[PDB]
Amino acid sequence: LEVFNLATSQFSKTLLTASSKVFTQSLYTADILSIFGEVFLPHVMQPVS
Amino acid sequence: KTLYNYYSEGPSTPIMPHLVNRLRGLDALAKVDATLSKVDMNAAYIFALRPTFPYSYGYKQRFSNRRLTTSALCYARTGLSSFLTVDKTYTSNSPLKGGSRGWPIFNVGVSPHVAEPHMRTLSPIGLEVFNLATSQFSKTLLTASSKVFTQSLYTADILSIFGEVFLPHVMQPVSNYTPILVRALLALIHILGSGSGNCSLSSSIFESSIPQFLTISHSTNMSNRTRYCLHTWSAYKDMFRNGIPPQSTFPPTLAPEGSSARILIPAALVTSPMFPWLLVLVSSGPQFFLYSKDASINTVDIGSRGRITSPIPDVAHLDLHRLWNLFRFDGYRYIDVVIVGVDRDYVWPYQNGVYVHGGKGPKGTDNYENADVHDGIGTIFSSFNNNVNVQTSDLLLGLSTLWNHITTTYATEEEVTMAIKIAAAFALVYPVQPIVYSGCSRALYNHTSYFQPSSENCYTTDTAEVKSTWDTVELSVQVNNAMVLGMTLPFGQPTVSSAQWFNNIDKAEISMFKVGNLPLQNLDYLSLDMMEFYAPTTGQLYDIRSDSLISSAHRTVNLGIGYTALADFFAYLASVPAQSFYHNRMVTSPISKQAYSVYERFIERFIDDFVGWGRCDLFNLDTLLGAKRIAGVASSPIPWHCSLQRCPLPIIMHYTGLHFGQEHIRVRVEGLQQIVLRNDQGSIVLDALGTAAPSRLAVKLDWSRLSAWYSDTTCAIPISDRVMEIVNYAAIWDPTQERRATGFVYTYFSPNFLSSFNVSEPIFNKTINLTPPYD
Repeated sequence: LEVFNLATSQFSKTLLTASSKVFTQSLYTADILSIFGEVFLPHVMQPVS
Repeated sequence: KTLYNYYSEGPSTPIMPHLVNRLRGLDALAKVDATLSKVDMNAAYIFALRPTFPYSYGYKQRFSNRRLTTSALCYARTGLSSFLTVDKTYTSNSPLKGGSRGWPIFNVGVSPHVAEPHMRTLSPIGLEVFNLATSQFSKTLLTASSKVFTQSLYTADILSIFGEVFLPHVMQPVSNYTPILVRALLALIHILGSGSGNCSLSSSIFESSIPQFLTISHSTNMSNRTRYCLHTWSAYKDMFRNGIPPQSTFPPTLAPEGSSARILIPAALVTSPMFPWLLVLVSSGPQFFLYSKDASINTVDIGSRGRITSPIPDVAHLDLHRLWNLFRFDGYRYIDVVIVGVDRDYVWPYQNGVYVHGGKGPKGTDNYENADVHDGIGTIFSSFNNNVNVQTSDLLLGLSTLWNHITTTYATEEEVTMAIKIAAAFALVYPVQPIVYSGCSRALYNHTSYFQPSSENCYTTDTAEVKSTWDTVELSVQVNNAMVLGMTLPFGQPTVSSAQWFNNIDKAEISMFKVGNLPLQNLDYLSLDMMEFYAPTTGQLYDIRSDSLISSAHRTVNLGIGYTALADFFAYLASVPAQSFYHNRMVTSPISKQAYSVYERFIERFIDDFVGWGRCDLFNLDTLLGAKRIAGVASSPIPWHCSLQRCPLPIIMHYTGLHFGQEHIRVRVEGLQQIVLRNDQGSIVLDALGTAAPSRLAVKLDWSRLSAWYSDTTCAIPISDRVMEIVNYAAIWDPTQERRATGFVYTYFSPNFLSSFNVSEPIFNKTINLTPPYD
C-alpha cells in the first residue's frame, strides 16, 4: 500500500507508513520498497494473480 | 464540422472573421482526422509533414465534338523539404545541375516579450519550503522532508536549495513552457523536412522520403554557438561565497535575459536521452549542421510527363542540407549547468576530456577546481561530434521523450496550442515564385509596352523528357544569388542573410535584420519541474491520446500551409505584386513600399485575431526593405499583375473556400462596351468590344464575381510553344496606362512539379506511376 502511495503521489512523507528498520534483513525496509517500485510497478498498480 | 462542410461554404461578408473561424475549424479537424500512432513511423512522418490536398482539374473548349477527357484526381503540395547545394569540397566554378552555390539563412532573434506564466501548485516539499519562508522556524514545519532515501530530492539540503535560489517561485509558483515547445516543433520539422518533397531550386528534383541516416558537420565560422559551464551544486554555490563575481547567474529569474542563464538538473536526469535535446532548444542555433548521409538514394528527377530518373546526373558533388541548416535561432549565449546530488568524484558521462567543476579532475583527483567553458554543444555530448553518422530515429528519441514528458507533466494544452501556432510561422520554406507572361496579340503591337512573351524564375534540370519552353533559367552565380534572395517563409518575409561552403572555405553573412523573434525559455521553471518542486499538471504517462509530437507537428505544418495560403489571398486582396518579393524589389518600382504598407495591415490583423502572439516577432518588413540587389540580373519584361501566390490554387481554395468550379464558365444581355481609339490621321485603330474587370468592392459584395473573373482571364498554359489560346481572343485594356494593352501573367509551377501531384503520397522511387491517367 505504501509502495502504491509512492507511485501515485509526490513524495512526502507522511507516505512512509509501514516500512521499518527494526528487523535486520527483513522484507520491510526501504530497499524492498525500492525493489517493488522498480521491477513490479504494474502489479502495484493492478494487483492480480 | 467536417471537410465536406467547409468545401461547400465559400467566402462571405467580412472576410477577416471568415478565414479565421475556418482556420480554427481546420486546425480542429487536423487534431482528430488521422490517428498516426497506429502506422509505421516513416509513414507517420510522411503523412504529418507532407499533406496532400486532393483536387480535380479540367478545362472546357468552345466547340467540343466527341471530346474525350479524363476526370482524375491530383494531390497538391507546397514547400521545400530540404535543400541541395554543392559539396563543401568542390573547387571547380562550373555550374552544377541543380546544386545551389549557397543557401539562405532565416535568422530568428530573441523576442523582448515574455511568455506569460500561469499558476502552478506546490509539491509537499515545496509547501514546506513555503512554510519556512513565511513562518518563523518550528518545527512542526518539517512535514515532508526525509532522509530515508539517499541522494534523493527530499532531504533538507534540497530545502535549502529551494529557499536559497528559487524564493520568488516559492512565493509565486508559475511556469510557461511555450518557447521550448516551439523550438522542439521546429527542430522536428526542420530535421525531417516539411512540404512537398522538392529539395532544390530546380523544381524538378525531389527527395523520395525521410532520410534514414544523417551526418553532423561542425563549422566555427558559420555556427551559432552557446558556451557551457558544468558545475556540481557545491562547487557552483561555493564561487559566490566571497562576493559576486562578474556574469553571475545566482539570482533568480522572472524575466529571462539572453546573456547567461543557469539550469539545475538532478543527477538521475543527466543520463536521460532528453538532456542534450534540453540543452539544445534553449541555446543558440544551429550549433552543428545536419546533412543526409547520402543524397543519391533519396533524390530523384521528375519529367514533364512524369518520368522518374532516380540517380540525378551530378549527385556525386552535392550536399543535401536539412532545413535545420537554413535556420538560425538566437537563444541563451551562456548556460551554467548545475548537477544536483553528486559527489566530488562525479564524471561527465558524455564526451571524454570534459571535467565538471567540483567533480573528478583530469589526472585522478576529486573536487576539480576549474570551471571550464566549452564553446558549442558539440564540445561536450560526443553524439554531437563532427563527422558523426546517426540514424534519425536515434536522434529523435531524445526529442520525443522530451516532448512527451513536458506535455504530460509540466505544460498545459494552451501552451502546446500557442507553440503550434507560433512554430507554424517558420515551418516551411518556399522557392522564389516563378511567373510567365502570355504577351500581346499582333493586332495590339503598337498599343503595348510588353509585347513579347516572357517568364521569370522558371528553372528545371531534367533532360530525359521534353523541357517546358517557359523554363528558360540557367543557373549562373548572380542568378543563383538572386533566386536564393527571393525565397520566402509562410507570411512572405524573405532573408538577406546567407551562407556558402565552397572549395574549403565556409562563410556566412548575417544581416542585423531578422525575419522574426522567439521568446526565451525561463530555465528556473525547467529546474523546478525537474526537481519535482511543483505538482505535475497531469498524472498520465503517455501523450499518445493527447498532444503527441507527431500530431503536434502535423498541426503545425497544416497551420503553416494555411498561413501561406491566407497570405497569398491577402496579397491578392491587397494587390501586392509578385515582383515586390524578388531580389530587386527595392530598386524596381515604388509600388513595393505601398504594397508592403497595405499587406502588413492584413497580416497583423490576422495574427492578432488568430495567433494572439505579438505581431513583429512573426512578421515585419525589415528584411523586405533591406533588400540586397547584388550585381546584375535584369528583370524580365513582365507587367506587375499577379499576386504573391506561393501555393497552387487548390490549396488556397481549401483554406479560403474560394470556388472555381466549371459552373462559373459562360457558355451562352448587354453589359459590354465598345472601346474606340483613333490616331492623328483621324483613323480608328482599335474599334473593339470589351468588358470591365470587377472592382474589389464588387467582389466584397459578391464573391462569385471573383470566380467569374478567374474563368474569364485564365488559359491552360502550353508546354512547347509560347502562344496561348487566350492571346488570340483577349487582352488587358488599361486606359490609365500610357500604352493601354497588356497580356496575362499566370504564376507558373512547372509540369515536372505538377507530376509529383499525381500520387497520394510524396514517394517517388521506381514503381510510382506519375504519368497522366488515361493519357
